[PDB]
Amino acid sequence: TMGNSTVLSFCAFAVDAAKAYKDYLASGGQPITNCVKMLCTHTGTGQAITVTPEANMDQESFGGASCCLYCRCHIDHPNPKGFCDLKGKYVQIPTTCANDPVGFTLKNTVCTVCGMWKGYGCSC
Ligand SMILES: [Cl-]
Ligand SMILES: [Cl-]
Ligand SMILES: [Cl-]
Ligand SMILES: [Zn+2]
Ligand SMILES: [Zn+2]
Repeated sequence: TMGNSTVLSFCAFAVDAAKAYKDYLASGGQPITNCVKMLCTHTGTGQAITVTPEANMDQESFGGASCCLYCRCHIDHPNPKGFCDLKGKYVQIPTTCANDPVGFTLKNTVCTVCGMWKGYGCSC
């Protein structure tokens, strides 16, 4: 199976890093590991991205930058500001997806209404 530095290098130098990691995952590749898991009560709000850990009973909380493909690849973030929504914050990941937090944040979107991940916690 492939190791973290090899996966990250391959994606970092690709012209589309996100597509590289998604295509790697779809081929059965081993997810990036060593994301920073938090110890927390699991009685939090369940919001997706928060100032302190907010996992509910169905989620795990992680340090945000460790779960961000662009931070882990040390590359610019996609947007004219290059701003990262995860760095410095805590991200809640459904526990069924906690084996691949980088893939989860890459693939998913936060509901602008309820603040939870669309398709998972969001009940809108
Ligand atoms: Cl490696
Ligand atoms: Cl450990
Ligand atoms: Cl969720
Ligand atoms: Zn980032
Ligand atoms: Zn919602």
